Amino acid sequence: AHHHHMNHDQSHALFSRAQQLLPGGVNSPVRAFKSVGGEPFFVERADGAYLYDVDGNRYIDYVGSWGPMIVGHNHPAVRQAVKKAIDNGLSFGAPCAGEVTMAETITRLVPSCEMVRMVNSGTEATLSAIRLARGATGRNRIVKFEGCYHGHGDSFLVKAMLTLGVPTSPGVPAGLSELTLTLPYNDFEAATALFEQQGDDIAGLIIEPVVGNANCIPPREGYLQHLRALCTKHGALLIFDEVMTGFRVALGGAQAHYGITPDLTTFGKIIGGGMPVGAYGGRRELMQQIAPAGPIYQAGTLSGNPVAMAAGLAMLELVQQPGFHADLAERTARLCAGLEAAAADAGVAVTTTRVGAMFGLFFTSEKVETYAQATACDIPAFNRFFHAMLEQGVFLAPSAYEAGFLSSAHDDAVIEATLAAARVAFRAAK
Amino acid sequence: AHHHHMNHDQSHALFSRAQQLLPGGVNSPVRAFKSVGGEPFFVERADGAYLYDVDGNRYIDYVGSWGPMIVGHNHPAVRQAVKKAIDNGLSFGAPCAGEVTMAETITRLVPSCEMVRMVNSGTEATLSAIRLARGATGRNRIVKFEGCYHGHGDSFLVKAMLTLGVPTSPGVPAGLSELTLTLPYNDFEAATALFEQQGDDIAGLIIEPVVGNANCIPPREGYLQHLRALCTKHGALLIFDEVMTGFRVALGGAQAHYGITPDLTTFGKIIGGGMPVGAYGGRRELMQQIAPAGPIYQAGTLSGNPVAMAAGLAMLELVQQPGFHADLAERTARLCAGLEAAAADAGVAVTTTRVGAMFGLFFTSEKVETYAQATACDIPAFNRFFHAMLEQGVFLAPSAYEAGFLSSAHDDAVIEATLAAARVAFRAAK
Ligand SMILES: Cc1ncc(COP(=O)(O)O)c(C=O)c1O
Ligand SMILES: Cc1ncc(COP(=O)(O)O)c(C=O)c1O
Repeated sequence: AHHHHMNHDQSHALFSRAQQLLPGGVNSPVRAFKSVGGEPFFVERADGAYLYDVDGNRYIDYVGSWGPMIVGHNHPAVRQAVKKAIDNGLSFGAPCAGEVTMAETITRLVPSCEMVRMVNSGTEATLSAIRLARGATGRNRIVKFEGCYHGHGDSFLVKAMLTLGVPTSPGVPAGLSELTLTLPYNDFEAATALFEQQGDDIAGLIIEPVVGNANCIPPREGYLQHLRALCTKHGALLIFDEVMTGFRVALGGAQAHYGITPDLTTFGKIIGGGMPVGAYGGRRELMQQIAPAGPIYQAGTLSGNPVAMAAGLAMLELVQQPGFHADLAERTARLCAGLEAAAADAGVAVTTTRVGAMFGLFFTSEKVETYAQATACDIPAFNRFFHAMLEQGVFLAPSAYEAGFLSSAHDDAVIEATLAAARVAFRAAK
Repeated sequence: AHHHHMNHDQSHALFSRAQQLLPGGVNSPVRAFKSVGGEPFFVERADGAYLYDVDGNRYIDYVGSWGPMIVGHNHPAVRQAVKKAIDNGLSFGAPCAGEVTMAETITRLVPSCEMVRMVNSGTEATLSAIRLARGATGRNRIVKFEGCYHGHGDSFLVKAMLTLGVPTSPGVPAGLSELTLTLPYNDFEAATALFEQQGDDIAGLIIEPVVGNANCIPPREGYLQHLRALCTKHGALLIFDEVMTGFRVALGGAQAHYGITPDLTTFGKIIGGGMPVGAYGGRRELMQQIAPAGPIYQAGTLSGNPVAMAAGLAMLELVQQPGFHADLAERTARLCAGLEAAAADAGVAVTTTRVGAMFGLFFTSEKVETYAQATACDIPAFNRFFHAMLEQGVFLAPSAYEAGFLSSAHDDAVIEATLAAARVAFRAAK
């Protein structure tokens, strides 16, 4: 780091300027560190397992740009593919071959998708998917789950006789909010009751098949199968939001891992290799409702752009190498076990969850299966642990409500260094 | 081209595969060529004034990837900036200095913006801006104009006692559609009447200050001033959608060119240098309603990403060079005059419009000021002209309802070659 005497002078100067120019000094709320306290650091560059801030501090990174960097940051094969594409021009406004190869790859790896449509973010993917579900079924109501996050389309900015939704943000019309119904994740009986009451009127049910936006909460055995059965029984479309789980929980996503066939899936993150890229897909007959094949309108001027296709295709090639996910799932297990041991040694109660290359650390003695258990955790203790880990050179997600991520750049020495850091940081946070 | 005996064999093979994998074979509807007939070509690369298709055919390009390429395709300064950024990693998930520099640049060049927020598309920018207008005013109704296009947020997918909106797409809830009111562009009296009837309930009025999505239709003298006066009188926010006009009509946008101060502006296209990038901005007090500074929620995982910031900043530097827009405005005038002369020589009635580096060609004898005049044009004659121009090696927007674009790569010989092409193509299309 620039100072020898965790100096954050350069980040502080940038953040002070940013606060005058961007709401909260950031372009996405979580970046402002308001959940953990303090000020964020500004990043100079990222490479392998590491972030390097503008003050010269290096952090082992378990955020991975929020999921895309499953092969680590700045992977040379992804960088080479991107550099090659840049020489052809950054955007065309017309089709390119990379869009066909991308569609071939997603549909082959996630066969519930016979057809896909690229967009520019997870927000665009999910707002398109629910419009497709409404337009294909002729119904208005959408079911989502408390603790899941799908982006900021207005129909998602809603909370719970008929349990009509109410907005969670100003600027979201009340009438529209009534059409979004919210269930508790992992609650079999609540899902059954809602479909018994109004299943005929539900266009679609959207879920993170493994929750990542209330920390990492895996589904109970049979739970996703239960939701699939309710949707099929009642004529609603099952929408898996695999923006985070896709290509990360398993090569074929959470739907492969748990053996579910959704009607629609949304994708993002890994499929863009680090660049802005979303997608939605499903059976051909359903997807042919989308313009210009059918009447349901959705468009995007920069969608399918060639640099993003090249970056995502390079990452998708890497994740298809034999044993990729088994390796990362073991590394994730190793990290979680080491965190539990480090916390036990310090006398701090924690538990962990994990599915493939995503994990959750929880400040509790309970095995977390529900949003209520995630929120009953010792949030101030997490906040102290986060800052103590930063001081040890490890960047965890700055929130008790965000899953963490392993990458193939987290080699044995990186994992061990993370555990050495946790051994001290749990004692700091006790 | 690969064949010596406009072969499109390679595009045809790609398009046939794409039709099985993407709705309509495309990731954005206009790309399917359904308005003009025939099949689109697939692009191999883009450079300067030219697109090169996968069959080896070169086209002088007046689409410019729909607006971003105001300095031409593959500009070496933009490419250098992007390559430098790629070496630092493609995405961080945390703030970078480029986001601060981008905000400084937009707010300096477009001073109605004291604060901005980056997003990933024009669709995200405008759906955020209308949520901000609703949340800041406590009102529900949004006014838009027939022929303007803002992206596919559900509140925009609407058509016209109280003139309650109705959806234009399945999947868009009827209740929500009633909150969007539609006026005719350039109609002073209709705007006055709507505010007299329900101005107290209008949160925001959004407009392309120069229409580009019904071909290029400039505002009548005083029209934008009239809308500004109505909004201020009634407490509604004036939202300029400058996704297309920003940095293109003038350095300071259409709002500088016509001397208007909107309450909110949306940006895109040029500000990303070819990469997926949108923004919205306005006065600080208003923008501080946006999370995490205020309660109005909007987020984006990949927003402000460093490669996109570097590409956009490189383009914004180029467009600040002395005389940039005056030069392109003259080139645009020269092209339009040459098109009029080529058409007159062929006995075909056309007129043109232009503002800065955007223009419209119309198959009519009328000076187009209204959507009704744009739609009264000879659309089949345009379609014949489009295909004849393709055959002459010129790619115009494949729609009678899209503005065209000049770039600094359209040198004198490029413009002259375009006119030589038009001299034959107007005769083909007569
Ligand atoms: C599962 C999931 N879906 C959707 C989103 C929204 O995606 P974006 O921020 O790219 O709009 C996120 C996180 O932001 C997510 O984790
Ligand atoms: C003025 C304007 N605003 C918004 C949009 C939508 O932007 P995007 O396709 O990036 O979502 C477009 C065109 O698509 C546009 O021309």
